[PDB]
Amino acid sequence: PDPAAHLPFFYGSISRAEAEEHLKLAGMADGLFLLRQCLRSLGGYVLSLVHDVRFHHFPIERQLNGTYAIAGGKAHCGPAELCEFYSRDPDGLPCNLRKPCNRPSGLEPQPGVFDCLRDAMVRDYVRQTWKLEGEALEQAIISQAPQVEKLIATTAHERMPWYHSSLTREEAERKLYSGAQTDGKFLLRPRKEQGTYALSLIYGKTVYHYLISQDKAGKYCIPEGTKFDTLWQLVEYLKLKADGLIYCLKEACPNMDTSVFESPFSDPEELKDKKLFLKRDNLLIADIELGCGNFGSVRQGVYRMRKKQIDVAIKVLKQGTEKADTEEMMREAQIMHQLDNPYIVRLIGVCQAEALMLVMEMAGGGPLHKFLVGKREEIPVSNVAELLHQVSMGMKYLEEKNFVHRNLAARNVLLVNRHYAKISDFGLSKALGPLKWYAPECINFRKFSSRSDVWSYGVTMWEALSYGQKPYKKMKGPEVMAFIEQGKRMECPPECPPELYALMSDCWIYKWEDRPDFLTVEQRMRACYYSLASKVEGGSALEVA
Ligand SMILES: Nc1ncnc2c1ncn2[C@@H]1O[C@H](COP(=O)(O)OP(=O)(O)NP(=O)(O)O)[C@@H](O)[C@H]1O
Ligand SMILES: [Mg+2]
Repeated sequence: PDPAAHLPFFYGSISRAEAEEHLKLAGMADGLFLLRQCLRSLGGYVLSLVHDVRFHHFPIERQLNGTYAIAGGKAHCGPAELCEFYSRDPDGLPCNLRKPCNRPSGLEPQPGVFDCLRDAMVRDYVRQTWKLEGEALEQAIISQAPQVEKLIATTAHERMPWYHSSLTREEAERKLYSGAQTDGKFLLRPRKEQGTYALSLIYGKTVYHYLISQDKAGKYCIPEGTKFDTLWQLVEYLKLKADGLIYCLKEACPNMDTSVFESPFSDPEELKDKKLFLKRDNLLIADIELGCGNFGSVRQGVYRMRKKQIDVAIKVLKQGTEKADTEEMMREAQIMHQLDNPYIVRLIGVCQAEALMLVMEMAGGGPLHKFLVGKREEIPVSNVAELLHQVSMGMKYLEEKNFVHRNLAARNVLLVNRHYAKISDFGLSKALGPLKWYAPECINFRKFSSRSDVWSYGVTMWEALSYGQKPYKKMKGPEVMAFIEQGKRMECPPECPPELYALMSDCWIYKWEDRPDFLTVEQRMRACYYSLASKVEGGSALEVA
């Protein structure tokens, strides 16, 4: 949601009185402070502190460049950085921010109109921009909301269908009277004054005009007072709440960073009749490897379908069976054939010809650990957090599908691109028979469960957060087993935020029953991730180009 949602002292959209109340009840001490959302400005806040037993409310606007600042004060990249700053320097206020009035018990910020407005746009943005639906849309959103908002805040209004770049009041008027004179028909036209446009809309068969003024901060204003960062937000806002408007806005009067939804993010089946076994004649295989591992080798190739030719990855040699146990293998495959989720390497089908081949979705970016080695200066942490979050989305999926992985590890997290990771080889592990990814009970009692995987995710997090470093480097066999029992876990990676190491730690509880399940893991990894996805950027083609 809000880039202040993680802040333990942020209360969301509470009133000025509610605010004072929480402070009153906290000790009215000098330095007591809380943060909240400005009911009148989109993306803005209000710093509320106590000094000499009296309340002080400072509004915090969001400049057109993304920083936050109290009028006359310094600019800050975010609520977090702002509060961290004034805590060590009054720089204008009655006194430094000292004891924070953290939210009581288990209360969360009070979601308001801007939070609701924000989701709606993102939602209708992906649905719109990539015609996605169902969980697929839900999966796109949950993971890319951070990136989608940025897009929404940079999309030019000149783009929107309701904007008319060269219209006069008289014309717009006759353009609105020219057709379906329905309540809510509207358009926007820029007025002469720099940063001024007019909202022209129909109500009761009559056209109404509303000046839209732009202030010094650039924020767009409605006669009523509410401010927005762009017209589009203002428009969607008036679409729900119609303050100052004679009627809610309705129908319109018409006239770099690779995201995850390009290429097969969605299942290959978008009109089916898919069988488990494929025809070797529909499969084109190369004799050139993409690497190999414990099981067979991986070769690239293409697969032709009734209407499409897709690119695949063939893991030649699954292993092959010697007895009527080729049925058991086929049992698993049957199940895997069902698993469908963007963050997982889907199984297209199996084919038995010169060998027992496993055909999967193409994920050519390579393993997560190879992609991160030596790139600590290239790939920002927020970017790694994003991948670890995608990794838990597939894991939470696989867990609710009662399908244990058994081999979660970096080597098994495959990248489609910089911001798209897929989990692979989920199942082939249990086909036959450096492996410090297993939980203690996997080695101690042959026990495998989603809880067992949550441990491997813990290890994977480490592998990634420490940019491709081998787990428990100075060890191998039992040395680890021992190391574990003695209550020792791996150290917190350099430049790895506390919340992650905290999550990672909970992932390494010896009693699997105490370890979080992926549902909880995924919630936590998201909150962490979202908050990290604010601090601008670092390295490569990020001129926001
Ligand atoms: N679906 C795929 N698309 C593209 N490359 C793949 C795919 N699956 C595997 N690879 C490549 O093969 C390598 C991984 O080898 P693989 O045979 O999958 O096992 P591994 O991760 O080395 N170990 P393990 O699964 O534990 O036996 C990676 O470096 C990938 O580049
Ligand atoms: Mg693998």
